[PDB]
Amino acid sequence: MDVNPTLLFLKVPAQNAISTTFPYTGDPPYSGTGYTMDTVNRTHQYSEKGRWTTNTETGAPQLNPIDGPLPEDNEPSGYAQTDCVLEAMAFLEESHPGIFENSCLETMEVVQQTRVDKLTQGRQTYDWTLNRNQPAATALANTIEVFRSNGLTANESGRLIDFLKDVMESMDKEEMEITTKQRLNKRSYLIRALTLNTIATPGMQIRGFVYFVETLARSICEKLEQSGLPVGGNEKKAKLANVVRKMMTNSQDTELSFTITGDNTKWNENQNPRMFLAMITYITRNQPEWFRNVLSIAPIMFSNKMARLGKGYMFESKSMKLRTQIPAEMLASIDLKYFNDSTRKKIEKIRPLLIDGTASLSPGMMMGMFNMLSTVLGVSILNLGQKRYTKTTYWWDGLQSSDDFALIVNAPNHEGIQAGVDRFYRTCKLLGINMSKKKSYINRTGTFEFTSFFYRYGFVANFSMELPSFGVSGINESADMSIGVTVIKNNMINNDLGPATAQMALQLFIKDYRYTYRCHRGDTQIQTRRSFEIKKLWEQTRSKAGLLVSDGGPNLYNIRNLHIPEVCLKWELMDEDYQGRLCNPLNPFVEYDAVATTHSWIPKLEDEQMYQKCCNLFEKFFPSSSYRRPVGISSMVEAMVSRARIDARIDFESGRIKKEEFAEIMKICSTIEELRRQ
Amino acid sequence: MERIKELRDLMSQSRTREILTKTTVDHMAIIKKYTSGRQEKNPALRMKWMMAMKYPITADKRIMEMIPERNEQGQTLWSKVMVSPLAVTWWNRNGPTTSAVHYPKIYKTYFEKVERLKHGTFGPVHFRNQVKIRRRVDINPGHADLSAKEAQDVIMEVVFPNEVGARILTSESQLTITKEKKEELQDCKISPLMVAYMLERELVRKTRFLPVAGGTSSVYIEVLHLTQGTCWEQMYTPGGRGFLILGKEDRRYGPALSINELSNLAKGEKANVLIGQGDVVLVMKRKRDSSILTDSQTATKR
Amino acid sequence: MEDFVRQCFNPMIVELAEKAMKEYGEDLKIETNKFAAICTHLEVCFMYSDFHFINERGESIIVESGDPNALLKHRFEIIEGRDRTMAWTVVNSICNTTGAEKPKFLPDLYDYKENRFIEIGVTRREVHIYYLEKANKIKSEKTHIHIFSFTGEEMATKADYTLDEESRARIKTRLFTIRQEMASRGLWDSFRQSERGEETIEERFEITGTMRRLADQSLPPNFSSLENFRAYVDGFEPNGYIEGKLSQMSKEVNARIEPFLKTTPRPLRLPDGPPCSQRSKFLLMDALKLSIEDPSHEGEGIPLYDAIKCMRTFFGWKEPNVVKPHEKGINPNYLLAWKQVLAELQDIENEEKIPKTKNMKKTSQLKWALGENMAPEKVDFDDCKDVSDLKQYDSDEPELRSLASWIQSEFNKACELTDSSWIELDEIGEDVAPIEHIASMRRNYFTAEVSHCRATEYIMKGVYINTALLNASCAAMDDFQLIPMISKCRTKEGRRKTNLYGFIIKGRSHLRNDTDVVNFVSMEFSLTDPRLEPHKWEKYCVLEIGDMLLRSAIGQVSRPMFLYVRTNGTSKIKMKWGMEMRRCLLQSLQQIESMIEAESSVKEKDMTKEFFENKSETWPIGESPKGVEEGSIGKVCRTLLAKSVFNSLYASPQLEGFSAESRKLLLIVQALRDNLEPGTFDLGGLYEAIEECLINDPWVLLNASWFNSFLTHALR
Amino acid sequence: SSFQDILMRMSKMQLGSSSEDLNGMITQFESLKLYRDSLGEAVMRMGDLHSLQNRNGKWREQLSQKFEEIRWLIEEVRHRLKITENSFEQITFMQALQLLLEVEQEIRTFSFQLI
Repeated sequence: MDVNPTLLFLKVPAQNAISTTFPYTGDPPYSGTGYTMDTVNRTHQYSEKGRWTTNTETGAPQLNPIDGPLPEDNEPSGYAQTDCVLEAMAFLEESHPGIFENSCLETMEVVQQTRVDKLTQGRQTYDWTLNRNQPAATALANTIEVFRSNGLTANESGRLIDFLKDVMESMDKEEMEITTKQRLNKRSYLIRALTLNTIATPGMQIRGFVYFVETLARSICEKLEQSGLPVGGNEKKAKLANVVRKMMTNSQDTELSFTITGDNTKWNENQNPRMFLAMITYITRNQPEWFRNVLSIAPIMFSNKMARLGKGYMFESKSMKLRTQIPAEMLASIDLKYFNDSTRKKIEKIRPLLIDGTASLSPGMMMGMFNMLSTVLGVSILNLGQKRYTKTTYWWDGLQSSDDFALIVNAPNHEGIQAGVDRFYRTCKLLGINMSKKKSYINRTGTFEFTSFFYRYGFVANFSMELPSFGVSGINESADMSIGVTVIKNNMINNDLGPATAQMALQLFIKDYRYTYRCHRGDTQIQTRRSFEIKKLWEQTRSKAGLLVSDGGPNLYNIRNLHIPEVCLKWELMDEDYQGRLCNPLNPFVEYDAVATTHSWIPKLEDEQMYQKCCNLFEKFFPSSSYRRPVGISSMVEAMVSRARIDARIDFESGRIKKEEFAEIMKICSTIEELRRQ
Repeated sequence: MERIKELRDLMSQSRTREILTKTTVDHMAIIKKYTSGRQEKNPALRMKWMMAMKYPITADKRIMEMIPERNEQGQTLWSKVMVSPLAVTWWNRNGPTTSAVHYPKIYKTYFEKVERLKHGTFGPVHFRNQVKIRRRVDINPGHADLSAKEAQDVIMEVVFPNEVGARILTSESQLTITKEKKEELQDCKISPLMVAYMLERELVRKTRFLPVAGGTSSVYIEVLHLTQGTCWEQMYTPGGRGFLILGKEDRRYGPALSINELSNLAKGEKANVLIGQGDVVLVMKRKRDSSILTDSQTATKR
Repeated sequence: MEDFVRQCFNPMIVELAEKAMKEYGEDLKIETNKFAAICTHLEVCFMYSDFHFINERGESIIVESGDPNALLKHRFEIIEGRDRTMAWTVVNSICNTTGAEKPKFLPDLYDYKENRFIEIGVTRREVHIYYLEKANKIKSEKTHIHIFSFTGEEMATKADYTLDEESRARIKTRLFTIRQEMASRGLWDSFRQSERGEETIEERFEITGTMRRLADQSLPPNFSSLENFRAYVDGFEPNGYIEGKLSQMSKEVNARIEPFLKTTPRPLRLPDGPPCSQRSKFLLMDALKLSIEDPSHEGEGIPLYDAIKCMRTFFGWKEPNVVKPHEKGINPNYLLAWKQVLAELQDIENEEKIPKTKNMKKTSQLKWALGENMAPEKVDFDDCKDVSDLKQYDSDEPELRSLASWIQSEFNKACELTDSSWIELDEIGEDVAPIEHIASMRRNYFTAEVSHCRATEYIMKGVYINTALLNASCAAMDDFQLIPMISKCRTKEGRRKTNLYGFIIKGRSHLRNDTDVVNFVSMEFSLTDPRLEPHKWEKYCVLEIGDMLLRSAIGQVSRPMFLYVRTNGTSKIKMKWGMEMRRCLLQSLQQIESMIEAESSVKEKDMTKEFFENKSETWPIGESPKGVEEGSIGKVCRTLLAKSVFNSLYASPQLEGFSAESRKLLLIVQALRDNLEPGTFDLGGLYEAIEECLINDPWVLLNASWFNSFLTHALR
Repeated sequence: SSFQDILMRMSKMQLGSSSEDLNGMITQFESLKLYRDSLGEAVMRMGDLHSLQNRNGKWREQLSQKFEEIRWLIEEVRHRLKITENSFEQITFMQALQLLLEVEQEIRTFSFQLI
């Protein structure tokens, strides 16, 4: 025959075999400026009927579709009505009284008591000091350095709010200089501070404000049942069943219940930052003005945001056989003869918005950033489905995330179901929410999908998580075993990893571990460089079951004991002398549980590591700093000098140090104090 | 000698001196987070490449004296220190043997897990569509008689007695747990930091939201990969001093002290000691008897 | 902070602070710092006047603990912990009794040692600044000032401390410990809060120039400034705006449900054009092997020596000929490169010091094949702007190709059982739990039906070849290295074999990035005549190199042996993708186990002996002219493994998109089969999204044909 | 194995559609399979070449005319593979063509062996 794996769905329901419709297990081995231009053009086209203004601070053209013409077709529209958004927010507050006030009270603490180092946690971030993407910590250090070079010294208190005050103060001065000695005027600095690099990253000036906004949004979402974003694992599978139970508990069953397996692909491009500003303004009513101000800055800078085009285009010449790179910065004056038909149309339609090498993108939002706030906006529409709001025989409820949504509509008859679906769709349009009527479908309640969670008559399958790596981690062979078994155990608990699949992942990990560390079992014929030592250890050992895998021992790991460190697991089966050798504190070589053994060995801005040198020097004077956060009102120099003086004094009297060395230490301490007064 | 020389070197520079002289000890957790990145160039491939070559591991200079240069078979074990993993296997095979008696006490929680699993009982496995409920379940069961802060103080007075703060040093009465932990770990050589981390695991309670369809006794939560899955439930039963701060350092009362010599100075004598991870303070022994009681009654007299 | 203060202070002080704040008219939820500061002030005042009494005669005592003896004055008067009016009345009464001077400002305590009022102060900043501020504010009166700090500092008026050193030390220690606790909790941000003399200000985050102006341009139209917008939002009620806007909204804006019936779906439209051609990194079903039964000696070894042995085992090399030219490259260069490979392998039999890795001489044919012939130079646009034929790199649409039948042949052979094992998995601990026994049963049944699989051979082939390529690229960055294509297996008699498929010649691999391309030439043995499906070999130059001699019952029959040669390229990401092909076994086992578990949730029992061990049960996994064909459980396992391996082996964005969209179409079809009355909103749009990724990829086109067969048979 | 799979595939072709000479082609394919089995039996009998002398006296004509229908069958299979557009038929016919090309050479070497 001809094998057709798709025919398996003729016997097995789609949901039970849906796992076979996911091609990859991990990031595929494949991956531009043209896409960025397409995104900008689409974003401005969906909202082209709004007002046009030129920024007085940047000179960038800006498009404002808020309160624009109402749509008259089923195309994406950014014309979100301010009054409609505010009414939805008011009704959300009404259905959950005290939600916004309580969220603001909870968030003020985070705003007041957050440290600047909170801003080092994240993926690559755009670095305005270098016009390049950098790690969060490096970008933060660079920003702090450049701010210090200028008269901006307020983040030297360990508060994110003080660093954000520095950010606000930076935009006031008329000159910003970067030493590596570049000079930036006010307009160029503003343009680089509002730049979103490239699936997009903001600079190290919008990240703190975004963080506070997202904290407030998480606080709000934690109190909403329809919010499916913040939770994840087997408690989202609870939400999927809970909504169906809510919508299916009918008395004298006559109503019809239909479920929309919704899709909202590319719905961020119709999310205007101005509506998010209105959202935050309504959420923070009757709150301190400082809190309103700090929460009302990220949308302010997103309304003025600007997309960096990226690398650019590359050209080819078949005659002279040469290549050139054309940076997007100079792609505003190039003659359009070189470009392709599609590309020259893009470059022509985006030229008006190009300024200082970046496109001006006021309308819309990019993936990420305001995920929680968009979830709040969606739950606002889901909140309007209550009969008290839909004053009709039909009502709806559902789940909301930043990527997908689910809707359940209940009505006495099919016409009522159509009326409910139409009303939900039209209310979504009034708030700039564009349902994708290309990837959405409706069926009677009993089966639906939500963020790769497939529900079928009470059974939910979680296929939203990529099967993780089950190879070595690249650390000592003692830590790799612990990490490998812990990853499997954690996937069994959180990502619905099957027992048999977990056992075979254990087998593959043990194979990879043995081939990386050449620790094949002592009774095998495999001949590595390490085979002789391992075989000698195998022969000399009476109990060939307490030997670790690192020592050519057996693998005793199974499902029941994935939570137990290997050394403890094999402790009772160990030879006493092998214990004494392996677990010898005086050996030459040295979120997981591992016992320190001989296998815990170690293998092979003018000063980037300046910050990671004073801390390491402090840890030598105060070893407890590696376990607990240091506390003290004195300086680093005073602490270390006093420690050295006391230690040298006690050490000289103990005889471990001669008098001359003690005098030398005291002299160096005096010199260090002298340097302390410069 | 080396540490102070490195400190002098750092403060010779214009930038590092600024950090050292301006950053207080409080704001180090912040500074420690200013690091670089982009180092994981597929570290598994790096480890394979490193294990492919000889002498991948780093050992102390004593390696040359404890372990012979060449194997019984003629295989080189170390070189100028850069060491082969065959040296690790050699040490595990015929290296020095010591008494591993502290390990059951330091790693008591891991051995508790081992004992619980060893004597546990398995019932049948039931296939249903059970519902798991999100609950605050404690992953690590801390000591019942110790609060979160009291547990940290015990870990601090037993592992780093020389860096205890004014809260520990100025509070009369010592917990019995600290007294027994000090004698249990009197001669322990494992490591101060590993000991501190295991003590934290043993003494401090940790809690998380897990969706669980059964017990939450901290013994049913460790075995959760084993007891519950997508569509099945596995029946399982687990086996079983006082001082007073007077002000900043005073040079009239001699040099500074560490927190071990305060044990014998005098009753009511003034001395200055380096407490915690920083500032030196002038302290005495509390001459009078001060205790905490129902001070509300005393204050109501006004 | 609010939680902290209710834990560091006794109930009476917290109650007094709350009463004082209520009297002043502030909420502790918004001014937690002021609450903490006032609580700290009260406690210090109480500690000041504690255990101190005036002796019956002209003397003072410090008797502590309960003192029922009486006859002793308290030595102090509490004025801070009282109402404004009551405090003023008490102050006036005591001043009149002692005839002192009434202070202009409210005092804190009164001392009987001297007829003076003591104002206590706790500062979260430098002590001398606070003392100077108090002196400037409090002047021209006989008033005493005592200042405490959180750092242990202290000063009073004229260095006249009016308490025993022990009590002052107690206050200092209390403040010091409070400071440490706040710093540990991260609440010591109140250090600045009390920096303005009065600790009542709240945080101030202002919006000013260049941000007040940006703010006024980032708000809905018809509003001039952000303050007017805030005023509008603050006064706002749900007057019913959504209903009015919906009334004004055009009826063309609708989500109409179009029924999805048995006859609405149509077959997906696949492209027209020239048939697709093979694009994998190695031959799959046309691959030939030269094998040696290496006598144990496990542990890899030297792949070059194994290749040399496998080559020596073969006799039959003839004069190379081109039987199917590449038509896009110089064909004589390909047989020149093959001859060079042969000669170089013959040279290793000299040079007494046998090499572990071989490097090929950089000749003209080998430089041309490996793209060494200079690539276009990195000139600057400022100079080459007048080259006329200067266009974009791609500037070309993707060509449309029709599905050919060889990609179904490949998948048919991938799902078959071979004679070797191709995988040996490590052991795990013995099972004690019933669920562990079920897991072992499923895992063993799966592994037994998948070890001797052709798709499992492809996994090992890809892993080995990509590992060798990555090692050569990293270690031999600047030379042409010969890399044998080798895999290992076990026969039914449990005997190790080393197999040689061909040779890869790597180019110059200076890979800074993970997407940098390293060129290589692959040379793979085969018994397949390229002239039967010449369209499948569009990118290959095929040579006839020898005459393999195959044993048969009638006799030993000779067949021609070919060499499929093609230039190819790869990067670090692609090599790593190849090295991780063992995850396909995990994916297929996970899929089978998900099937078992879904059927187990229903029926509330373990459906593991019903999938396996039940020979009667068969699944539809194929198609013939008779119709749908049924297969056994193990054959389903092998088919799923082959599907996963081909997904990894032909990975492309087209495959990802097609899977994403055909999943939705499949779910709609299932809903139709479940009698759940499915409906759509734009089915044509979904079909367009599905068919926009059907261009030229053999795997994606075969998957589309599979879906078309499923659509034909499911709605029937 | 190849004969078994190819004949199984051709049987599906025979019943899914009408028997457009496929029935005769299949009959021929089993005839050739049994013929090759007889050749293998004689090759095993090679232990006694004396009887193989008379068997070869028969094999002269038998081989000649069997080779005749084998070549003409290969031509027919090529013709069918050239005109068919159905993937199942294309795969079946390519497998059959390869098998016939192999078997032709097998019988050719046997013919040279017995001369």
